[PDB]
Amino acid sequence: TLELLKLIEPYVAYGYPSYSTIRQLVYKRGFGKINKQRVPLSDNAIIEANLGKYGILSIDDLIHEIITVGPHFKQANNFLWPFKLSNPSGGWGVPRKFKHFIQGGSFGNREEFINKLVKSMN
Amino acid sequence: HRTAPKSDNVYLKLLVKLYTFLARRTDAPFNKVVLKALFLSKINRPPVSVSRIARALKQEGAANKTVVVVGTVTDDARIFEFPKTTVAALRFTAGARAKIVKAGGECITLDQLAVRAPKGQNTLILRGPRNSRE
Amino acid sequence: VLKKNPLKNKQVLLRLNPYAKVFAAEKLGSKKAEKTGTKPAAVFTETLKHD
Amino acid sequence: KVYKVGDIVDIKANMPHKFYQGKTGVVYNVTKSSVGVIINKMVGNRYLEKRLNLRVEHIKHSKCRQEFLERVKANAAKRAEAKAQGVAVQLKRQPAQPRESRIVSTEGNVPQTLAPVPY
Amino acid sequence: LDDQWLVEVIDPRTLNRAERKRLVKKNEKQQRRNMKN
RNA sequence: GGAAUACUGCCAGCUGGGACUGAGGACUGCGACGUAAGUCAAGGAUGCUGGCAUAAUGGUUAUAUGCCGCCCGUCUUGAAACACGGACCAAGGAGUCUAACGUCUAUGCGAGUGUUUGGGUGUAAAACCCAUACGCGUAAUGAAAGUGAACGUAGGUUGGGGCCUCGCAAGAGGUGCACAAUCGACCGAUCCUGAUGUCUUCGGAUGGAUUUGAGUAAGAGCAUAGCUGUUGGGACCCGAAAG
RNA sequence: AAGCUCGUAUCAGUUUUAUGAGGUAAAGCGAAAACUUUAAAUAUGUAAGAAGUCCUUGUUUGAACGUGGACAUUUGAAUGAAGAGCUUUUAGUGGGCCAUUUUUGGUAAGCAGAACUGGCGAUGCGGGAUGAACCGAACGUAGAGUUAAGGUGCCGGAAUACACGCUCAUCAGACACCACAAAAGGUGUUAG
RNA sequence: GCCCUGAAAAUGGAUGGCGCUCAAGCGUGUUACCUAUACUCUACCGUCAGGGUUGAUAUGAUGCCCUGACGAGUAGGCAGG
Repeated sequence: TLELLKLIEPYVAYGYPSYSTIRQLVYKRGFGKINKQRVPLSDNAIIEANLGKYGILSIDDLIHEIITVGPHFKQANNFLWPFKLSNPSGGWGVPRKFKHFIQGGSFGNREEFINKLVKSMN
Repeated sequence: HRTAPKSDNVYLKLLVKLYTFLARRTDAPFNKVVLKALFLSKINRPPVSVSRIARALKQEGAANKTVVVVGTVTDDARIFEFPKTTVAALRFTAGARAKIVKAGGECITLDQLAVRAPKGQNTLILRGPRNSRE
Repeated sequence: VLKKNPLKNKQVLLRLNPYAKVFAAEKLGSKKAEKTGTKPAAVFTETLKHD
Repeated sequence: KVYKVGDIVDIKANMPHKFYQGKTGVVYNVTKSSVGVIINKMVGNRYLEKRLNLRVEHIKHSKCRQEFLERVKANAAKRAEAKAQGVAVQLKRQPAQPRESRIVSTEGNVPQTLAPVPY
Repeated sequence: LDDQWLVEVIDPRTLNRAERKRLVKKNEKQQRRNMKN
């Protein structure tokens, strides 16, 4: 995966998400994939009747599997539908956006400030 | 993979209605296949002689299996003995029908068949030859 | 018919995660931590302060 | 060392004639005068067969399936042993996982501060 | 052609050589004619 | 020596202001608070009050103001323009019919099929009835003379939809339509093998090695109609230098 | 388009792992760059299990041409997905510019040949005062919100904002560049 | 590093205009703000896909219900009017 990220560095802004942002992202934009139908979580039995095979039978079990990368993480991570975030609600914080985060831009690895950016994009 | 019969046969639409309901509420693959066949054009619905019906009843334990021809059941003056097993089909050319009955059979149609076997138990689905004309 | 956001809507927030009630009941978002008294090492102080 | 029709080969050299020079294709005719090879050449988005004769002075035998051989042995023998004495298998290859914590102790490795002076 | 390593088109190099042999033989036939006449 | 503040982060921390929206339309679910009756911010807005009831709101329209908007169609696709047509209005105005093949679909009957050249009859160019022929199809292959498709349960093999058997299923066995891959069988042509015998050149035996055929190996066609394709007729419409 | 044969444990403009080659050269140590072991990506190449895996004998110990027999799913790397396959079929299509990258040859200077990748055409929208190719950009009808590229004296929505330096031009500059006149002059100024 | 010479004609003239000089110029930093058919959420239309339903006592089965994603378009193609 690190090779994939190196390859698409110019077009993404990745980082290391923390517990709090994982939790809010999943309670707010958390939508599950069920028969290819982007069903919102909004429940427990929803998650349960698809991810019961892996013992994930709440939403905290799901957040747990995602954050403490687990044995069934591929299953959880493909159950979740790609979060569709809003534009950042404080601006991106730079005049021009397509430079590496290191050169005062926004793309590329951002090891720990991804939490701030994402909470704002939420 | 067309999803409606292009014919405006009142009776074909009644049969398609019956078999949509049966295929929707039985879960026995016989219904799925017989329905999918009820949508087939005339060059994909080829005729099954009574000879192939005889040659199929020749098989092992296929003595009392009724045979099911979604197309039509023509005749073959090139045989001289027919078994006495029930045959269900759409259309029965009068020669073949008289032959089946003279030997003693029964040319039930597809809805008498629906009653006699909803899941399709104990039945042979025969499809005629197709790659003749090219 | 309508997706109601947790992290507000306490009713939804407690429908999911039946634990949020004890969270708030013990005030676990503001829990202290005992006073550890491990003064550090001279070598570490050196290699920090010194050039 | 002699050839047979259909073994995945390599190529090499001992100039600017026709530079494939590195491709691994299948031989199709073990002839004395030459060896013919098929190449999968992409024309737009079209993998085509390119037939080309070569002289055997610049051709070596690829061995790219020897790894699969060795690992078939490894995995079959391992799962057989695991059926013999039952523990977890994990009989699949993994990508490099990230390292975990550790204490880097300075008792003799006191740190040394350097800048582009060079010194 | 009897030198390089691959040609990208029964080896065609030998065919090159035999074609040249037919050519020079045609030369020789049209020379034997000229020296007979 | 002991502090506070800053910075960074966390709260399923408290609290206030503003904007837009209110889709759905008996009940059912997940919850929560309460002992329980019940209640609730929990599968989408209700409660209270006011003004007017008609040009007040909304629609149409002329104009004003703010911002936007290069003239249409065609042919070159690049000065992507140039160039060519356009004064204005009404009516007319350009892929049609037919023959022959072919495709896909629908309908009738089905080893058949096709009544309409013609006869009979008639409420009269209609409808209704009909004999005998004839076409196509049910037999191929040969340059031609000609010969002309079962050793077997029309064949084993490998898949194969459906069904049967077992058990709850999974899975297992059984049979396997269509079709395909492969090896065999049969008919015709080709090369040999050459008889029983012969008016002595006619007759053509067994087997094999080849090849090959839209070949057989329990038939699928015939007719009508609709949509389309190609060719030919003036052939989408107007326009040429002529004999 | 239809037919039929799967809903593929199959595929993918992708990564990894393996082994390839071009090894440029940082190795370095050789006998005194002196080798030759070798290395990162530089950029391609084939391969990673169900018919696989084997166990048992007929064959010119080898290689297998024949069997028969075991290991269905920890059944063999990461990631994504259901649109994958094959027979019959049928309409339009054939012209051509710009840029980037790899590369061969060039001279007044342009440039010419390749190969690959975008874009343009069939394509609107925001910005660059205007515009074939420049910068953003997933076009149903509307509401609210937040931003990209570009901006915030006035035209013109948005700081005559804050902070550190520099410059005065007898037609500055706001340039677009990582181009041309461009090599120099100057008792202009600033820092080295 | 800014600055000045570092050549260029001919209707009147263009940093887009006005104008600007501790800038409204040049280099740079931190903020705040403005705005696209882009991104998020909601409502409506349509198409595609996945589920459900031919049972009275009431309908339109070519229907009715629930759920999700998507929507430029020439030559051509298909469908409903």
